[PDB]
Amino acid sequence: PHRYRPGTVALREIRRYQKSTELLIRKLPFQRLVREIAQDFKTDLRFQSSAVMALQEACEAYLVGLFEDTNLCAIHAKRVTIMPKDIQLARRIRGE
Amino acid sequence: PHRYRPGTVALREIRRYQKSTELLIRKLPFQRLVREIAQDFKTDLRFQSSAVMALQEACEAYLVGLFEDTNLCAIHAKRVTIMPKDIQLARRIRGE
Amino acid sequence: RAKAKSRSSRAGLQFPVGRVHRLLRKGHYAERVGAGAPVYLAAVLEYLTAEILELAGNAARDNKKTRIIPRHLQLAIRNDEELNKLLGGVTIAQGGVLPNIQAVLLPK
Amino acid sequence: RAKAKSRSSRAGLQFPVGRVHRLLRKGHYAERVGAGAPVYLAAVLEYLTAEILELAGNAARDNKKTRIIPRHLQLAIRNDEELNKLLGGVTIAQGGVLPNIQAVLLPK
Amino acid sequence: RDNIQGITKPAIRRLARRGGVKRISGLIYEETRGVLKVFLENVIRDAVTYTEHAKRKTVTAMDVVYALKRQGRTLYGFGG
Amino acid sequence: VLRDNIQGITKPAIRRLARRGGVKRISGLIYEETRGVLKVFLENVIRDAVTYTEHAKRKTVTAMDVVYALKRQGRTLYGFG
Amino acid sequence: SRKESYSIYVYKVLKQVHPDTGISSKAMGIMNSFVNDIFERIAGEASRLAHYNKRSTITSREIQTAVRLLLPGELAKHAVSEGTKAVTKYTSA
Amino acid sequence: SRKESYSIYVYKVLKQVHPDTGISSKAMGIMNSFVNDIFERIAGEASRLAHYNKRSTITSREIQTAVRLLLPGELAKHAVSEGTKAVTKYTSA
Repeated sequence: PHRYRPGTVALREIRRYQKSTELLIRKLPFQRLVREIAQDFKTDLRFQSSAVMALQEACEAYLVGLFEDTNLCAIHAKRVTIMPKDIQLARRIRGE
Repeated sequence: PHRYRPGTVALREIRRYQKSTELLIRKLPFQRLVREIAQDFKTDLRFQSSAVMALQEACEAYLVGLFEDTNLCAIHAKRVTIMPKDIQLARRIRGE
Repeated sequence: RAKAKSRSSRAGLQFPVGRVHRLLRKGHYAERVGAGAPVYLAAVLEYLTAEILELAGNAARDNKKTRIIPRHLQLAIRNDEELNKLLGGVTIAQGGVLPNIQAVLLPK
Repeated sequence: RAKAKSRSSRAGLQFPVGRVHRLLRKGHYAERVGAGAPVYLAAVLEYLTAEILELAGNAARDNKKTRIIPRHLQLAIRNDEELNKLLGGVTIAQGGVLPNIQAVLLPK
Repeated sequence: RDNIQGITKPAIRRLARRGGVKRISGLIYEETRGVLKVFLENVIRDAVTYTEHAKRKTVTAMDVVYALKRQGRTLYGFGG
Repeated sequence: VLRDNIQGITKPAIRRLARRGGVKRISGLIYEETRGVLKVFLENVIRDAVTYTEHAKRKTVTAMDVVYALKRQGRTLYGFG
Repeated sequence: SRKESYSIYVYKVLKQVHPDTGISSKAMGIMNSFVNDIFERIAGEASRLAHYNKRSTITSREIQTAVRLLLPGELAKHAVSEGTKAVTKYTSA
Repeated sequence: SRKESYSIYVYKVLKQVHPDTGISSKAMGIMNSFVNDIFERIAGEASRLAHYNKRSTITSREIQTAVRLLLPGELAKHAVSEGTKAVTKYTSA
């Protein structure tokens, strides 16, 4: 059967997800995680349907931006694979 | 004659200048530069004696911080010589 | 008693001069507000609003659509070198990202 | 007309409660200011002042000096993990940097 | 609890793909989870503080908008 | 008018600043990049300082104008009042 | 309760720039938030500028200076002309 | 005419913490600017909290929440503890 060489599909996916607009995190797992973390500060809290969506949009934007910055640091070392030290360097330089 | 090996004087200067607190740029050449640039916006400007000092302190602290940041991204490439691309990369990641 | 005429009509603006004046008094920004401040601020907001809508509409027309949607606002803001400076710290829901790939990653 | 005594004496504080109260009313933060705000804010400022001065005074003795100078304040701020987070962006003149050399740069 | 495991590997891959990353090392996942957890914790602490000041029991979208606004990032589309 | 003074930021001063930052070895091209960066930095601060000066209708630039200009960018500077 | 918004004004402007084009509800909500954002930034800077000069009244000069300080060069260059023309016409009426 | 600064109160605290040390005018300048900075940050945050809830007055509840938001966890606990202690002494005076 026909088989694509390594990386052809990665580029196709890159184009697909750069052209799309939908959310990428599963709604239920995120909602359960939010309800779990909030329990340490105050018990029996309640959340409106739009608050979880606002938190999801902010978190997704933050991670996308951090990955964009990490990609520059990876190319600078003449590597292609991103590694934890690259994230650590980007975060240190950003002053987080 | 007598002659030290490469780098020992550099290290001695590093240990010296991190202990001291004086200014490193000449006061008068800098005052001329400040009166040079300000004239492009308005003529006959005057500067209080302390304003030039405030600008010099801000500029020196800024260059020192930029070089400190540049050094981290320089070591990451397994090099010891800093080069222009390190400054350009640091400024790009800082978002300015 | 003369027939009432809106201040917006006198200035020729569309935005509400009265609402901006009310907001300036209620925000406690200062104890006194001059009569010219709200007209100037309304004019600036009207200029900036139309400046953004024009770019959005041109993008929408290129996309062969008739209704403006958030995607068109994102493409409009991120392609202008001056709007991108004023709105660098703002995130738009469902805006996505601009297509971009590093040349080193493309195949030989 | 009873004999007057300062509010700071009643509360047991060193900072001027009257002056802080005046500054709040003149800042237009709100149309009304409660009685407890100035005593609380004065106590907080006095606490933070004492912590900074205490750390600077301890740093002075470590250099056998008897008078505080900007270098001592810089050393006091940059050596505390709590103070450094609140004052991370502030620049202090004549403070200089802390001594630090990467181990990779030291001789083998 | 195990709820942190709900952010499966494919979701992280999709996020990395949107950022243009072509090849990803297998250790990036635990670091990404650690980075996300501290961000969520930071935002929720502020949101819950605003909720508690109002004597409410339900957390509304405005409280999240103000938390993000204080951290220095502004969110458009949910209110305010 | 001064046709050119930015040449007056000498190579030794730049080396000394890099030394305070812990830089051990410096490439020969760093000097012109550093001059360009410093000039770009100074223009942005001076434009605002002059803007406040003109708004006040004064003719003398004052330390406070620089303090406020620096504050707007988030670089509050302590020591000059 | 009743909630105020600029939605009708945003629609009038859109109809003047593109009569055949329409706008979805999400875009209306975004524009309605963006207007309040810029309003708070300009009013904030005007407030700081008033206290440093010991003045008790905000005037058009404060708005003009705040606009020149916040917006980049070309945008400010056009906006200042728009405001000057608007105030001149209003006063002439 | 007559200016106003916190140099006296800073000196009183200094002589209470360390009665044998003095302070240079250069350090006094930094201590004077530090107080104006934190004062402005807290009053700003308290005003925003009061406006969002549609309240006309600023009370100790606003100050306590602002303190919990601006200061880190360890500084906040102590500051709030002694702030409430001071308020209790004042109200009981």
